[PDB]
Amino acid sequence: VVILPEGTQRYVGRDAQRLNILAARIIAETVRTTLGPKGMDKMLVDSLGDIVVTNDCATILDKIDLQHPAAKMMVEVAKTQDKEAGDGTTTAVVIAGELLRKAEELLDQNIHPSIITKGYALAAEKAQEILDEIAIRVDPDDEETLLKIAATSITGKNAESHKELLAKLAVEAVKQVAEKKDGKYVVDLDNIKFEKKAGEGVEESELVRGVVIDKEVVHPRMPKRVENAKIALINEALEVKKTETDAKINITSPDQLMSFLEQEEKMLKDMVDHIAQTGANVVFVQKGIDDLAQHYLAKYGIMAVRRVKKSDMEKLAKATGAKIVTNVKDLTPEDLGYAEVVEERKLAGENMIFVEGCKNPKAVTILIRGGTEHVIDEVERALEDAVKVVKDVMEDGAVLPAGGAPEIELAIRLDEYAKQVGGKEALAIENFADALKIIPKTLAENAGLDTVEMLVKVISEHKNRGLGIGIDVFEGKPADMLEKGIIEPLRVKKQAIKSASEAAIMILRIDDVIAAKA
Amino acid sequence: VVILPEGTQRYVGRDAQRLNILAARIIAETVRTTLGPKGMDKMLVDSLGDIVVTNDCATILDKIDLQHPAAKMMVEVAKTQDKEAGDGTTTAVVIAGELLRKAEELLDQNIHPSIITKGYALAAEKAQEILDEIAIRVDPDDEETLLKIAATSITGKNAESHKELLAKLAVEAVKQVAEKKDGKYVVDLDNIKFEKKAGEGVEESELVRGVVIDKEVVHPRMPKRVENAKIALINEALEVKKTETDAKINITSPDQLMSFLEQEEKMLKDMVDHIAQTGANVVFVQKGIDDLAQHYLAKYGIMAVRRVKKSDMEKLAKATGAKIVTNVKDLTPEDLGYAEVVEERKLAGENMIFVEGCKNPKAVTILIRGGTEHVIDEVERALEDAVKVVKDVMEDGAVLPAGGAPEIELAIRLDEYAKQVGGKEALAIENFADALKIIPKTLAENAGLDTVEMLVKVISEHKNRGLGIGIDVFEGKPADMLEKGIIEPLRVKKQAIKSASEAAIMILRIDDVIAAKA
Amino acid sequence: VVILPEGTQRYVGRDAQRLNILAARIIAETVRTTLGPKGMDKMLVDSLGDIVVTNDCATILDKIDLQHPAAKMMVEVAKTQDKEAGDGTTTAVVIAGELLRKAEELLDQNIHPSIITKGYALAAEKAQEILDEIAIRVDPDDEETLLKIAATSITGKNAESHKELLAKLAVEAVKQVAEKKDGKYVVDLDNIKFEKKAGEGVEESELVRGVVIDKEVVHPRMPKRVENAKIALINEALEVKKTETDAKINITSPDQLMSFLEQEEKMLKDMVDHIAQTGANVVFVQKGIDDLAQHYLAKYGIMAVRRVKKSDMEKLAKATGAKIVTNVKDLTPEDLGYAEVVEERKLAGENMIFVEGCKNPKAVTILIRGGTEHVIDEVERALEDAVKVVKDVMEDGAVLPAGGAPEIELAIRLDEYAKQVGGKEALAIENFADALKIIPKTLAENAGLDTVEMLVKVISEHKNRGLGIGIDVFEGKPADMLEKGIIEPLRVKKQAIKSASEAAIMILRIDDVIAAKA
Ligand SMILES: Nc1ncnc2c1ncn2[C@@H]1O[C@H](COP(=O)(O)OP(=O)(O)NP(=O)(O)O)[C@@H](O)[C@H]1O
Ligand SMILES: Nc1ncnc2c1ncn2[C@@H]1O[C@H](COP(=O)(O)OP(=O)(O)NP(=O)(O)O)[C@@H](O)[C@H]1O
Ligand SMILES: Nc1ncnc2c1ncn2[C@@H]1O[C@H](COP(=O)(O)OP(=O)(O)NP(=O)(O)O)[C@@H](O)[C@H]1O
Ligand SMILES: [Mg+2]
Ligand SMILES: [Mg+2]
Ligand SMILES: [Mg+2]
Repeated sequence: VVILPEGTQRYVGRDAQRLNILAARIIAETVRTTLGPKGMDKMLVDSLGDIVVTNDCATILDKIDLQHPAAKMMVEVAKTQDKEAGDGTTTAVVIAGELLRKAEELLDQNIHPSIITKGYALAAEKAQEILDEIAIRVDPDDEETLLKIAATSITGKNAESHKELLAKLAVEAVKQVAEKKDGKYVVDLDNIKFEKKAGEGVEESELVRGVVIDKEVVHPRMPKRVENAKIALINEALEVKKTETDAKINITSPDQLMSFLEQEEKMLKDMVDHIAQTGANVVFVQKGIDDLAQHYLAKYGIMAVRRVKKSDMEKLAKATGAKIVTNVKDLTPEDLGYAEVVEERKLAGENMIFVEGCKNPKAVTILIRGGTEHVIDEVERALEDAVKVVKDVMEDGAVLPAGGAPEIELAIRLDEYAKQVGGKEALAIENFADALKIIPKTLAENAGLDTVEMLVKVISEHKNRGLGIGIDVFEGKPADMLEKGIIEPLRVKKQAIKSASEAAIMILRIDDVIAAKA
Repeated sequence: VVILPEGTQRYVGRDAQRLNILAARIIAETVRTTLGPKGMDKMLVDSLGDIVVTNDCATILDKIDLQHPAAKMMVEVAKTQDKEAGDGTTTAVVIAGELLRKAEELLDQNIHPSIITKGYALAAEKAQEILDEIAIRVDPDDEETLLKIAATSITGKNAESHKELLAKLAVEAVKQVAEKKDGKYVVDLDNIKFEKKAGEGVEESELVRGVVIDKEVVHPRMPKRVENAKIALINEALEVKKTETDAKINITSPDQLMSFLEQEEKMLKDMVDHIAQTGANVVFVQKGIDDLAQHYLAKYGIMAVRRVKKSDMEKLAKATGAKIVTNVKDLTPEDLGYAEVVEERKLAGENMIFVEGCKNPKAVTILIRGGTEHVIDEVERALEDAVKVVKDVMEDGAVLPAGGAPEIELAIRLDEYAKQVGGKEALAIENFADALKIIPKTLAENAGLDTVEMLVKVISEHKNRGLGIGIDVFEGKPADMLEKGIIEPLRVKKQAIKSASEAAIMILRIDDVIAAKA
Repeated sequence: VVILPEGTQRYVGRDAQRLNILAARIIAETVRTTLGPKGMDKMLVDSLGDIVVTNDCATILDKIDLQHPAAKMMVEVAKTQDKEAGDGTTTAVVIAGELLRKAEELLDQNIHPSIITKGYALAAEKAQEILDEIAIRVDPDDEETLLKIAATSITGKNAESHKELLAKLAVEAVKQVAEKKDGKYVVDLDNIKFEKKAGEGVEESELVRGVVIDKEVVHPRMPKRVENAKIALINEALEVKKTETDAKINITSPDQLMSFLEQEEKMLKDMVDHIAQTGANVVFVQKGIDDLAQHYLAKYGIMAVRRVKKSDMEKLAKATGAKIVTNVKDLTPEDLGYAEVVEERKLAGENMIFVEGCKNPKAVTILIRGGTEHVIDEVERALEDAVKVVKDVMEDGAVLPAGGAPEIELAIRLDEYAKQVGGKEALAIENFADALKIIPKTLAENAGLDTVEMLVKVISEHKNRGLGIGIDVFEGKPADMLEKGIIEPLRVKKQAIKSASEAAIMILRIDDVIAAKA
């Protein structure tokens, strides 16, 4: 009896489970090869022919056009991990897939999914308690640890050769814009701008304690450089203003043609004279600037830029100290900001404006250079992560060893926790624990090392030497990650397990898939 | 389990590396035949049937409709190299492709791409140190070296027959518009205009110390030639102005029909009278010029040109010393510029205006002639490179011998550097050094010389006589490029190695290619 | 000008070389994964849905539907290798592919193909002289070495589990049918029959010193088992004979209807009576046997089999000592053969005839058993190889160590030979030598070992300890293959290099490929 439209696909019971799990596993296997120091990159070409080259799991899954529903669900794991902690997007997806693979073994044994799910929930919740406890507490602004955090992040990506420079830029940027409420830091990454310009190489990238704007000085006669600049920030256009209410001039005599023309000329001139009277010698206008206004600005020796993006206006205010004024007439000297140097320079033959040497900038700019556009897009992505993990640590004065040390610590301990729980739930908890080993395993795998042996050695050494013991993919053997300065934010592991877990549990609870005809 | 949409193609591991490297190598092989004094040209015809004949690598790769993603990535190397240094766009692409070719040998040897990549990064960085060290520091404005620089880039092109003249024009143009701030020059290429008219031959090309504009004198009665011109630059249109605010005339008596008409006439006449009264005998207006105004301008014996391009207005300001005035009302004698001669002349039966004999022009024009439009376009491309390299040396102040000399030096030193690094990384540094040899090799190949023997002889002589030893494709033997005066800017090699190596490394880290169905 | 038909595709020079070499390398790369103890198998499915699962390179290349000509040429290397020596089909293909790869490096260096080809031919001729010299002369029938040769051949294939048994069977079979003319053995493999029957396991396979035939006793009343059998072999049908010349009985009286009828009965009965009178109790007839004849054979207590295959008749003759007679009338007791037992037995419910316990059989049978038809076929393939290499050693009393030891010995000596030759030819010889290393290389690769390291260690150990040092893919380290008993026939290496060198040189000579539209 026709219930569903023709074309509808339906999978139930083990079929639905097998399909969903295999799809999540394949997605995970697909990105696991990007994991770690020896992890490699992917080239993604969309339907329009646009090209993306990354190592970033979140970027990869967001780009490829996935069909299977379960595979789509995995994308959400990478996305949420990316928004919360920056790093660990590959880790969260890979663990989620392994979690599902280990669970099907129990499903094949006929253990009820509610049992597997209960076990996984207990293990995930226990894992958070363990992470909070083993986490190494540190000074939120300790520069050395911060640098280590950032450097660890910038490894296994094609800009690692400059990890020292890049890490240094990321840490300075975050600490500079970090807001200390009382004893805890808060960081708004919207205050750190990334400006990219192909040319030169990655080595030439730098941190500008101010703002770099992709704009030109509006008029040729205006100064191209201003030493101790007094910056004015106007968001209203420097043009003849018109009332909000409809209005029209009704002319009844010839002399009015000139009187109204002259009145508009005076209004334009007054605005500029007013700006000049504050002492400002540099002005950023968010809207346009009438030619007449430009001429007067130039006549006054004032450097002006029009059509400045709102977000840039805000960064300019935070960097220079100037206050954005809506109406030119409200502009006062107390509204002016400061910059050691404001100058129009060319990068790759393209004029740009630098606002540098600001006092205590609340907004900052990292100028990225590189031999090619693709290379520069990938450096920005590497910096986006570096900056997030540094932020993680400044807001959570906690870190963990890297190199799979944490997941090993969790596997050992969770396996012990399973024993105190007992029964079928214990089975699930042991599998959850075993699942966490894909990290060390894949780290070794991507490095071409014998995975079975590396595991035996690392777990054994870890049991003997403690928390910091992880895998050194370069030397191909266990090592103390803490001593090696190979660390990551506590938040990366915490969010990774939360997203991986709740998603695995959700997929494991599905025993019916009903898909309409596309 | 259908994960990716049908029609999606994917290549992984060795297959990915193999396909990406082959595509890049083929692009390099395609352009390497244009390299050097004996390099040949390409004829590119697009979908619409437009024809481009050139020796320029950037242009060639820009025009070709490339399909493969890796090939597309090779276009960026050429583009960045072009924006930053002008010359060496072919060199950068050829090195990139060879770098990849040498790397695949290590990949086939099973050496991890992470190691090859690190080795390549070490070599690239070391290469920059070496280049900075062997670079020959020169006088930023030394005419003789600047001339050798220009003449060197011009060789191997369609206009080489006239390299002497063309090198002279390029050098003179840059020197003239060059700005000294503090022992260091800065050059804005936008101040050098290229105007081209088919007719005569390339030999008739010249440098105009002012501006050449493709415009006519607006009114038949105006002077076609003005001696010691007093030039006025106005951007507002010479016409009845209207308020920004909506306005309309409400006529209530017949006398107003004439009074309002006479007021608009008076307004036009006043604008012209005001211009005349400043003493200006030549006026360039960015916008339009009303017929009545043209008439009064003609009555005053004032030559006028309308709808002048903004960039041209700016070049006129810089060359004549005139100040662009927005409103006629603000024009004054102090805004007027000077030109020994302003005249309308016909080139190949087409009217143009020459503003020549300017005092100390800050903007200049190279008038290009040629027996064909295609010839002239290519001569322009040759001049663009020449002006850029001349700029490189004035801004920087370092040159290098040419003829493959810098790359031989590099190969020789990187080989030793390899030895001090040792290990699998040294193997990669060695291959990187070997790759740099495609330059001398292709310089010889394009010349029809025996590549294997030329390389042996050049490398040997270079080890004996030093840095200046490179290949002489005319004499067909090693030679001191420095003695011959065959030099190139330091910036060319530095950028070429940076873009070539970062692109190669990036391509090398790809082990997964996923392309959607177009 | 249209010279070639539309649809025709052509590649010249570098392009032809690149395409041909790439196609041959890919093919080699496809089969190298089957090489050695850790090599795996392929499942081949044709268009008809027929399945072939094997490890045998010759079979793989034969069953796959190759398109590229260069790839098809590689098939011949495997086929010729297989026909002449049995084992080493993968080795030959893999070397040819590697040779072409190393050659392209020289082509890219602009070394003329005739020179590369010259060096390769010299290296290959030298290799044969080296193999003849280092070859270990052994006793043609030394069961000990023969057993090692067979066992070494069988490993690396499913059914290696039973290598001890299978090697034993292969050796006993060859030793038995071998004909010694004078210290020199000659073996005709057609004297060793392979009979396959699914059921039981590979372990139940056995050697029958006689013949097994897929046939039944023609008459139910005949004996199903005969102790000391006196075997008669007749190829003429036991039916009423007709003249070659057309003939027809012209009946003119009623009594002739019975007389001619009774005459044919008598002719038939006489044939049988004659067979019985010789003493024969077992009879194999190549053609048919009329029911009346069957009836009388049964009455006589004689077991008979009709429609016996010609090839089986020859095997029964050589095995039992019987002589095949054309006409029954020519049969004499001296023509009868002997078998300790001749019996019809059911295998997997199917009737078969066993002729076992023959005196000194010159034809023998290896009965293959296994739990699946596919297992059975792959076992037969393993036995075909095992039997061929045993044959190689008995005809050529010479062996070599395995584990890549031979190619390592050649690579070392050929590298020195190169220095003696010098010039560009030395470049090709050195490359030929280096190419031989893929054997040791992929042997290790398929084992998951670190290629670069294994090579360094084996070449080093080989230089210190000598000829027998190869790679022990099990212990994962260099070892003396001679001490380990891991050896191969001299003929394998000899033919491998001959076929691989001549093919490589042929492909390398191609600089123009012209293919018509199908
Ligand atoms: N020097 C190192 N040695 C060993 N392991 C390291 C090192 N640096 C980082 N790691 C580990 O490598 C993993 C990070 O790899 P990575 O490829 O960046 O993926 P991810 O962080 O999981 N996701 P994402 O960065 O968001 O794409 C973590 O498990 C780290 O602890
Ligand atoms: N007289 C000369 N003798 C020998 N080599 C020369 C000479 N003049 C130039 N070269 C070399 O030729 C190369 C420049 O060739 P060219 O065809 O202009 O390509 P490119 O500079 O690499 N790229 P592009 O200029 O951007 O099109 C450089 O490697 C020079 O060192
Ligand atoms: N125990 C062993 N240890 C190491 N190498 C071995 C061992 N046994 C055999 N070999 C080597 O493995 C190779 C044979 O592998 P195999 O997969 O049978 O391919 P092949 O003989 O080249 N061709 P085919 O005709 O398909 O069998 C030879 O180079 C042997 O010397
Ligand atoms: Mg990361
Ligand atoms: Mg050039
Ligand atoms: Mg074999």
